[PDB]
Amino acid sequence: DFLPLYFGWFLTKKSSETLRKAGQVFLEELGNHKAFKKELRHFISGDEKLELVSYFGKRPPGVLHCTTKFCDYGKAAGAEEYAQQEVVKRSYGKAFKLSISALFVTPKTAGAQVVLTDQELQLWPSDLDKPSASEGLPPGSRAHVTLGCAADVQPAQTGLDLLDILQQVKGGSQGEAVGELPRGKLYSLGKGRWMLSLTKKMEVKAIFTGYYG
Ligand SMILES: Nc1ncnc2c1ncn2[C@@H]1O[C@H](COP(=O)(O)O)[C@@H](O)[C@H]1OP(=O)(O)O
Repeated sequence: DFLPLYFGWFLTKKSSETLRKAGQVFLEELGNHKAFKKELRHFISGDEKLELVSYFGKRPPGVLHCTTKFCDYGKAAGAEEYAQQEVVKRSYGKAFKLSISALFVTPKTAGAQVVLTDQELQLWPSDLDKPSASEGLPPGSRAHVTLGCAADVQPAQTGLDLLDILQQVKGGSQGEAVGELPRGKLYSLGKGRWMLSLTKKMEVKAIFTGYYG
């Protein structure tokens, strides 16, 4: 039995649509915000204003998801080990609620930050080789829903972008709200990194299962 392309929490139609809409609204608001317009030179090398919805042109089609373990049908290291865990097998097909704490944007990716519960964290892989960007941060910090990518950006970048943002927030808690959007306060972590910290945690319903391409 070969494995999925990856395991993860696949948002329901309703949840996906709601989160997708919130993301689109955020990109729109952020692109119209003066704090962002002034900092456009740290975001692109090209010279007006930038519609971020077109900037993040590569978007997931259909239902949004929060990936746990990328398996590539068993070719990814640790894939077999992850899939054979009892909690994975037991949780397969089960419904969960994911807590979205923030939306974020970088020159590469737009996404939503997922804060996993302890129960859900048991489904988070503990692999042998880690990205060093996760050092000193709690397990599962990388948890995210990808909303969009710049044209030449590759997958798994959104997870990396998020960790880079979070290891800015831990060291400095960096920003007083440069703006106050209606869903929360807006942070500018420099270098084209933006974060909307939601006053209000968004809850999305999802199913833990495997995607097979
Ligand atoms: N090396 C990888 N490591 C972790 N996740 C990956 C990797 N490659 C692809 N993915 C993740 O699997 C999902 C589908 O990827 P793909 O479209 O290439 O098949 C995406 O959520 C992507 O994460 P991400 O959302 O951060 O890009």
